[PDB]
Amino acid sequence: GKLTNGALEASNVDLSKELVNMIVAQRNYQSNAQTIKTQDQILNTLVNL
Amino acid sequence: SFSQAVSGLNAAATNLDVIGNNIANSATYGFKSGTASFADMFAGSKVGLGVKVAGITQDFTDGTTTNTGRGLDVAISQNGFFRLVDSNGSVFYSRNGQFK
Amino acid sequence: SFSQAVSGLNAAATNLDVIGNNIANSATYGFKSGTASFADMFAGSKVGLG
Amino acid sequence: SFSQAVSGLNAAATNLDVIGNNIANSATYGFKSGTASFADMFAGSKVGLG
Amino acid sequence: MISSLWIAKTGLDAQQTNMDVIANNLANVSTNGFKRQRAVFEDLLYQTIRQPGAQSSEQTTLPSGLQIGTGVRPVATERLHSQGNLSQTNNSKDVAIKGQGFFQVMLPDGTSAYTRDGSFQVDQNGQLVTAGGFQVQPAITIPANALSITIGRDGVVSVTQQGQAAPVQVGQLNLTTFMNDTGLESIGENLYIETQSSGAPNESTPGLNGAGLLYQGYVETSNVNVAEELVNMIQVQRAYEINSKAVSTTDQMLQKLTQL
Amino acid sequence: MISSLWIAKTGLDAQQTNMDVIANNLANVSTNGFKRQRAVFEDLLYQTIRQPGAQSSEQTTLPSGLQIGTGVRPVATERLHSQGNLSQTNNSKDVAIKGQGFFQVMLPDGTSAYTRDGSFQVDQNGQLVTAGGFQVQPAITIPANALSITIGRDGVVSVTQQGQAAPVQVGQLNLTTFMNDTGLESIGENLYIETQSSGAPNESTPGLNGAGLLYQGYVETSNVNVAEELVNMIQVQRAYEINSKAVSTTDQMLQKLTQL
Amino acid sequence: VMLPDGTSAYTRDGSFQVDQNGQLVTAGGFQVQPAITIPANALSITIGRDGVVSVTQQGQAAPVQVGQLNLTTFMNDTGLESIGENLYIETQSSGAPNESTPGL
Amino acid sequence: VMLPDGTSAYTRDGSFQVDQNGQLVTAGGFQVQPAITIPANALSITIGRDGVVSVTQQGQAAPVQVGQLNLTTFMNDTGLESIGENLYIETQSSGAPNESTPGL
Repeated sequence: GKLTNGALEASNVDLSKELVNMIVAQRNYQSNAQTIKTQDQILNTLVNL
Repeated sequence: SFSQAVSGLNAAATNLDVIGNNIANSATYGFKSGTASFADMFAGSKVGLGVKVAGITQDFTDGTTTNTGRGLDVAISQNGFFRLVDSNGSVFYSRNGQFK
Repeated sequence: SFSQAVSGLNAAATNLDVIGNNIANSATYGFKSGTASFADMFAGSKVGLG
Repeated sequence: SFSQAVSGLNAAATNLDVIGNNIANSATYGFKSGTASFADMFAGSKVGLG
Repeated sequence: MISSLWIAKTGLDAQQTNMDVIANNLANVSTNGFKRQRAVFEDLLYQTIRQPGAQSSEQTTLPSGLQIGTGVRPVATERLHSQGNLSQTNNSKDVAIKGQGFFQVMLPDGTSAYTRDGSFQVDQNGQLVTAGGFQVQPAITIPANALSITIGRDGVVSVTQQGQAAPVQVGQLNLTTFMNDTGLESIGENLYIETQSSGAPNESTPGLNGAGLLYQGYVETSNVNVAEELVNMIQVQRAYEINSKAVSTTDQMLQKLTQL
Repeated sequence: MISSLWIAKTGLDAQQTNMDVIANNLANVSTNGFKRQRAVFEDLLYQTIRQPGAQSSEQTTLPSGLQIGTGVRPVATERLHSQGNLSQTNNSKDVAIKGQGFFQVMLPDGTSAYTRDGSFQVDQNGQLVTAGGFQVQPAITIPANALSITIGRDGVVSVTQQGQAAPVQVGQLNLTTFMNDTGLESIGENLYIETQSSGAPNESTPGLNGAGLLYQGYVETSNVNVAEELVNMIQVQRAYEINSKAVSTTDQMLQKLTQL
Repeated sequence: VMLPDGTSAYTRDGSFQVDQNGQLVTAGGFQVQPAITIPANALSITIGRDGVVSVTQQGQAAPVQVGQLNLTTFMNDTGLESIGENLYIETQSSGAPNESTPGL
Repeated sequence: VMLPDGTSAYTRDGSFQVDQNGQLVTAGGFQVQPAITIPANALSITIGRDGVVSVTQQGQAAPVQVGQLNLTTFMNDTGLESIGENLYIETQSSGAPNESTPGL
């Protein structure tokens, strides 16, 4: 590419894109973490008998 | 069933961690945002082994140039890099344009 | 995994300090403006550390 | 089902940025105004995917 | 040592398999080009104490026989090759396939596999490869000093060189369709290979013979419905608890019988 | 007194060691420069009632023998010398090491220990000592009336006095590495000493022969992640409960045997 | 794995450490048969999908192979005598082991 | 089931292993009479509902037929003389066996 004197680049990061993806990621973690809790109680019921 | 869930739990954490990294490095000059990608894994058939991280890729779309004044700076309009050398003889490639 | 946010918050607050100092010290004859500079870090895996 | 909301936000953001680009490039001699055009998507069954 | 105990054990195993497939589906909800799994069972054999419709006398027949089940058996955990939502990424080296078909990939050992997730990179040699080092079967090679890479609606792919005032075609991405898409056995890293269940694959250009269309800049997400995975998990948990209750009841009655 | 009871006792002991390791890892989640530890087991011997692959007849061989396990033994508890994260402490006398290597230190008796800590202070006599009273082996001293101490990316450390308009070099912070960092045995107050498992220490300036680099004003946090520790606690608790239930079943079986 | 007496055992337990000489030994002090010697001053160690094991060093801007990890299969893996510390020794019921590179 | 001395015996307990030569044998070294041989380095074995059995190779996508697993019936099962090793031997009370394919 062609150089340009007296200039600098931005971060090419869009806060609107990143913030919404953080909402989606958090729910995926909780939904996965729900499975661990469910599996623990499945084993918990079996042990107590 | 912990094996499937724990692997998925780690994958979600890694995805969240990368988002935090992309959101903290904002306003950095020579920075390209990165995203992670996953891929399932089955031992044979009908059996699931969870999910693993399939590498982290960086989007090299050029950012918007800024007229920060000064004389000892330069931004590359298109694809390209600056070649930098360390005192030990290593070679490092950078996109930032802060020179002193 | 608070290392990402706590590093970002310190950098962001420091930028406010630099901007605040520049605007506060306006109309000072022998004053030269300042500006911060950032740089990402990578210790181990490809995931950043702030 | 965050796909539709995410797609809607990105489409809305793109429209705003293009509008910002057109007003920012005012008082420029050799410039032609820009405008973004959208199009819906359908791949499932009678439900808009964004 | 009891038929009831064995039946309850089979039921517990079936519910465990159902829970495992639900957990696996929930795990990789963010995996691109992922088709969820559904497990289907069936009833096991029956012991016939009295034959149904038995000739009970010279002129009368039993309206219904006496049959006792032997439990349940999981038939298979099939994969639902549904259609996933197309996201937006605005990249240049990833294509999403809308419709039916797969991309052909040359595995290192020499055989060929088929994939549904389109996110291509370039190796150091300049040929188009997927995430994992596998190179595409038609061996599309991207030349150096490439200004941009464009992929049309059909399989034709062109690259804009430094000059020449015209893009130049570099190859074509034919995609292969199957007859029994749900019969392809799955290996890791979003790959499929053919078996006797699926017919002989037929390769074709996109948009013909029922094939899909290639959109550049998008990506195919997983078709996992987390909104209903949770309620399925609730039902699975309740069934598992009730089967455990049945096992406990059998143990109690055996104990209070042997206490004589 | 019985084989099942002894096997269950060994299993309980293994799970107790695992729980202790988890608790110790979680306790010092905020200690600077801490490297977590992981416990590794391996099963004990097997009593062979019938030799596997034995010659049962003139030509027939047993496809599989009869073997009974004796339990599980915890083979080791190894440190995981990963790379800890770094933070901004903003102290002139705080250093963090990126990569691999250790800071040498001299014990009061005379031997040498190795550490990963960075909170460097000054003794009453002006010698650079760590938190605890130990002083670095190369014997770096800080003169009085010192304005600022600057430690470069490599091992050179300089100080500035009131005048002279130029820094003066004081010493070099050479750091030592080992062939097998995992074999170092830990001792109290965040120190490591050389053993036979690890090789003879090799000393070098930072940035050469694979050694790390020094960053002034930072501090390295422990390499412990709280997310997976809780799920490990859940799993180890369930395993411990299962082993206890096995002990209970063995005791009940024996009691019903001896009730005669 | 080569036992100290001279014979060879087999294992599936993946937990590799390095002795003071840099050899890649299993957890317990037994070295792998091909004797993969990890050199010192190693910035990083990587193991590919196949048996190739490479090390990224301080310079030379290129990973260098230091060995390979082949694995041996048996005709019938059930009939393997099981000594302690996660080791198996071949018997008559299991045919002579055949070594191979991974993935083939 | 083929006894070592040459005679044939019949059993119902289905729990098979694989010998070092690939012959499908039961727990005890006795090999199945139709001589179902499994070739080496077989990915997996699939036995149909009928008497067909086939293993799968790597990079073939076509299971290979290895044999037919027939089972024999009797006029009167009660008349079989039970011996050790969980096996039955025909007698005069039960008629001669008539081997037939499964499902027919």
